[PDB]
Amino acid sequence: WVTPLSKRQYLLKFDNRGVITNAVDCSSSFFSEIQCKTKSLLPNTGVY
Amino acid sequence: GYFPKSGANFRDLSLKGTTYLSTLWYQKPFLSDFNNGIFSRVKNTKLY
Amino acid sequence: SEYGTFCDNINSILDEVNGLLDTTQLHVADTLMQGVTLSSNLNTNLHF
Amino acid sequence: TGGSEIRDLLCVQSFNGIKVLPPILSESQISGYTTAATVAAMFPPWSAAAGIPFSLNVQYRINGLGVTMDVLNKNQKLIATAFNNALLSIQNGFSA
Amino acid sequence: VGGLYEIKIPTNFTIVGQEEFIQTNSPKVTIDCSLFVCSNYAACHDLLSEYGTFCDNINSILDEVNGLLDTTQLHVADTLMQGVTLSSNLNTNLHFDVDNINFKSLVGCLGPHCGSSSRSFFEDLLFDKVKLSDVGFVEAYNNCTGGSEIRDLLCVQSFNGIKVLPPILSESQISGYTTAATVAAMFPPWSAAAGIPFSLNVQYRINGLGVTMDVLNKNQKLIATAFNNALLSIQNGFSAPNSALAKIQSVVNSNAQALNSLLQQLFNKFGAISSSLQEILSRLDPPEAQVQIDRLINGRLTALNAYVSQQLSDISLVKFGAALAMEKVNECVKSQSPRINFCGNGNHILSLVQNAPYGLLFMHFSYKPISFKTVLVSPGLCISGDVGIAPKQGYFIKHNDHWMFTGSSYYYPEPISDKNVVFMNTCSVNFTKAPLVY
Amino acid sequence: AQVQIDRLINGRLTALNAYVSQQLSDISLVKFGAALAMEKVNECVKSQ
Amino acid sequence: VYYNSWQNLLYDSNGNIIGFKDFVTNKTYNIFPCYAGRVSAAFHQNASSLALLYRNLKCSYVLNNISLTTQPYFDSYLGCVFNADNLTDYSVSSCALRMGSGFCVDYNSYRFVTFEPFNVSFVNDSIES
Ligand SMILES: *[C@@H]1O[C@H](CO)[C@@H](O[C@@H]2O[C@H](CO)[C@@H](O[C@@H]3O[C@H](CO)[C@@H](O)[C@H](O)[C@@H]3O)[C@H](O)[C@H]2NC(C)=O)[C@H](O)[C@H]1NC(C)=O
Ligand SMILES: *[C@@H]1O[C@H](CO)[C@@H](O[C@@H]2O[C@H](CO)[C@@H](O)[C@H](O)[C@H]2NC(C)=O)[C@H](O)[C@H]1NC(C)=O
Ligand SMILES: *[C@@H]1O[C@H](CO)[C@@H](O[C@@H]2O[C@H](CO)[C@@H](O)[C@H](O)[C@H]2NC(C)=O)[C@H](O)[C@H]1NC(C)=O
Ligand SMILES: *[C@@H]1O[C@H](CO)[C@@H](O)[C@H](O)[C@H]1NC(C)=O
Ligand SMILES: *[C@@H]1O[C@H](CO)[C@@H](O)[C@H](O)[C@H]1NC(C)=O
Ligand SMILES: *[C@@H]1O[C@H](CO)[C@@H](O)[C@H](O)[C@H]1NC(C)=O
Ligand SMILES: *[C@@H]1O[C@H](CO)[C@@H](O)[C@H](O)[C@H]1NC(C)=O
Repeated sequence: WVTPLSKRQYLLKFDNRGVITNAVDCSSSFFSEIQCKTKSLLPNTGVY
Repeated sequence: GYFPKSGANFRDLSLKGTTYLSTLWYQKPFLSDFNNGIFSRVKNTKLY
Repeated sequence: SEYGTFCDNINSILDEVNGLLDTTQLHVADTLMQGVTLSSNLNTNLHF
Repeated sequence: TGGSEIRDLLCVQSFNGIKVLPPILSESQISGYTTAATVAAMFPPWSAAAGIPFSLNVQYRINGLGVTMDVLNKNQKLIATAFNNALLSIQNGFSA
Repeated sequence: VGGLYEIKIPTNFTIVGQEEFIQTNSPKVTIDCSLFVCSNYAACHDLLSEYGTFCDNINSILDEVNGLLDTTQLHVADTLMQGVTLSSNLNTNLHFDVDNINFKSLVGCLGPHCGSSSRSFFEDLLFDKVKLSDVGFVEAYNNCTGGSEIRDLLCVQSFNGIKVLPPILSESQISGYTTAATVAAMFPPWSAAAGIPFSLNVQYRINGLGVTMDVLNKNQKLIATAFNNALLSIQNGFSAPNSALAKIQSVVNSNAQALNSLLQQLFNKFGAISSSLQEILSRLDPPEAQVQIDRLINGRLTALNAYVSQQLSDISLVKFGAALAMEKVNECVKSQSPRINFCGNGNHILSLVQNAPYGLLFMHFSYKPISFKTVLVSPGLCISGDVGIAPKQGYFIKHNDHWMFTGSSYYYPEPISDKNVVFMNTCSVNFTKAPLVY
Repeated sequence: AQVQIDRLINGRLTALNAYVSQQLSDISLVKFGAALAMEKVNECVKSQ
Repeated sequence: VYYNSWQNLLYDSNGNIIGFKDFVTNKTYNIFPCYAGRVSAAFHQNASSLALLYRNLKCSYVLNNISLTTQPYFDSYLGCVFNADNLTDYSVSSCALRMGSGFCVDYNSYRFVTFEPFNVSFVNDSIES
């Protein structure tokens, strides 16, 4: 399986042992934008 | 960084033959533009 | 983007201000409705 | 987005990221609450008028200023007419 | 129908308690502008000195703001202590309940022999749910040189010149003042309770709502038990998602958020090659390092001016809140002003005050109807020689085919008399005719 | 273009901070006005 | 335990270095900032010296790691106090040099004393009927 790379901004989450457990492509979707704005994988309940 | 676009597609570019080679296998869309780069997900085919 | 948190601060202060207005409008409406008891027979098309 | 030839400044402000949002309660809801608070003085249980008829509340309030009860309960029609004339004077005074 | 209207009059009642936190204070933030803008770097302190008074202006505004908070805290404490007279025989280790009403949880240690233990059980229960009170900040900063592997943001803020100072009066002193103001209603001379026993003051306040004294002075045990049950319900209510406790935590959270945003301003580049003075001064010589450092100085000084302008705006709201809290101490706790919804919602009986992190917590007690009777009432009667009578805090009712009075807040038919009547030399129209009365 | 755009960014961010500081000041007066209006509803309309 | 074979530096969310592994010895260290802070100096116009408060610092830390001085010192609730007599048992009803938490500096030398601006009025009457 092959997909193109490009220069993009990601949110990255590192666990307590330094493994990347999750990531978010900030411009990929509206929910991805809320996640990057709040720097969290599960944003608080609210209107953004 | 150089990351995939989330929600874009991977293409499965692997080809398996037995005896004959198709001349279409050595043209677009298989022969592909590199641009900035590529991300690959590769199945390790564990034979016995 | 190299000015970082400046736009985040502007958005955060305006969201606080607008939340103060919303909370104030609720407290005014609560003050108007406090203790109001009406008859279910009341119909302002005939009683005025 | 109506396609009009009119160049409203509110549209130009909104396209430059400046926009006024509506309040969480509409002015129609608030006018419902002020209507309810007003009729709460008209009819029993008179919950906004100290638990008595509005005309008696008006009469007792005027009496509290140092006006004898005798002229108030004798002139009740004149007092009610003065009251609703004052209300009409406020409404008409918005046209000035 | 005829001269009478249908009204629901209460036939039974209880006392309900409602909490109200009012903010009267805020964390005293102090900034060292020189340490915040330039850290330890001499090449930056040189350039910052060519900006002249900007750090002097930032320090002067924050010193004025913090002086306004200090003056406000003194005026609140003065308001709590105003007029309070206590017996020197009073000992809260033995004297904690009167007339079947229990105040043990609202009263701390009284007098200096017990030290800083003057916080009440109620105030203890309220303070234990808020980490960053005044003593909370003092302990957090005490731990910054403890060598702990825990990287507290309060330590990082303080090392960047952002620190919260303690208030001029400790919360333990304020808790002593709220304790003294509470016991001033409990025992003679009753200096906070109009000079009469607390239970009689409660009884007269309920009677003032239109409840006959005859039910009150026979139900005195039921009223006292309703009162202390309401107080227990207020205490238990802090274990739930309480709106007063939420408001108190929001004071700490909004402060911690503002300080955190001000610290994050150090890491912005403001269009310079880096946000670190260490990196600039290890990459460039003075002629170009000056150009980069000057961008950081303008960015950081702009962030301080923005934070100062927000702080001035917020402390205006803190002064407004403290002025309201002093007005409630005067007109709800120390006395009962004739203002309907001022001391909380509904039929307000009486109010009490306890200390709280950055404010005061008021308990408002209200007369709450439990059940109702629909009855036919007359707002007035025309009697004898067309003399008019109107009821005081009540209604005229037909009972047993006889005209009788009842209080408006509790259904209890009692005989009509000059004690419960307003006379008029002429009866109004639509007063019910009753020639047989008096 | 960076040197010019950075002057526009500083001008526009300075204008937003000024407008924010004015808005906070005005909303303090709106809260004061609403507190007075609730006091008049309670002490003039619902009671005397 | 978190350093893999290609990794030697530990970073925080802001991009400060907060730890490292030494390339030669493979030993691992956390990095902490050196202490920084102000001195709260109380001054009276009738005095020849300052009373100094090192907020939240114990006097052993001030003397060992910041500076030695000839002045007398003690550990108050607020931190190490220099050139003032510990008199928190004493109390004053007015104070020009307010330090916080009901503590005041007073000047005759300097004294460190409690600030108690308000009193209850006391009467010796019986509480009981
Ligand atoms: C009227 O005067 C009497 C006598 O001075 C007062 O009675 C006393 O009231 C207290 C409650 O405030 C009673 O305390 C109770 O003691 C029992 C243990 O005996 C305990 O289980 C209860 O929880 C409560 O603490 C006290 O016993 C009682 N003393 C007497 C001799 O009756 C009364 O409070 C005064 N006021 C009124 C409105 O009656
Ligand atoms: C420090 O750690 C490095 C990395 O593990 C050690 O270097 C490796 O040592 C093993 C065993 O001798 C070799 O098989 C590897 O080829 C070495 N190199 C690498 C890049 O892995 C090194 O010996 C350690 N030194 C000390 C003093 O502890
Ligand atoms: C500062 O002075 C105060 C007041 O004299 C000291 O506090 C007393 O200390 C003794 C011994 O621990 C206790 O028995 C007293 O009960 C304390 N009184 C109070 C009001 O707390 C304090 O220990 C002194 N501190 C230093 C470092 O000198
Ligand atoms: C009033 O209500 C309480 C609680 O429901 C009840 O215990 C009491 O018996 C009631 N009294 C009357 C007179 O209804
Ligand atoms: C301060 O440090 C001590 C010892 O590590 C610890 O017991 C205490 O809970 C800490 N308090 C705070 C607020 O960090
Ligand atoms: C307060 O009480 C103490 C102890 O009796 C006394 O020393 C002090 O002078 C009093 N101050 C005031 C203002 O009453
Ligand atoms: C109360 O104080 C006064 C004045 O010192 C004194 O005359 C009186 O005897 C005292 N009474 C008691 C019970 O201490």
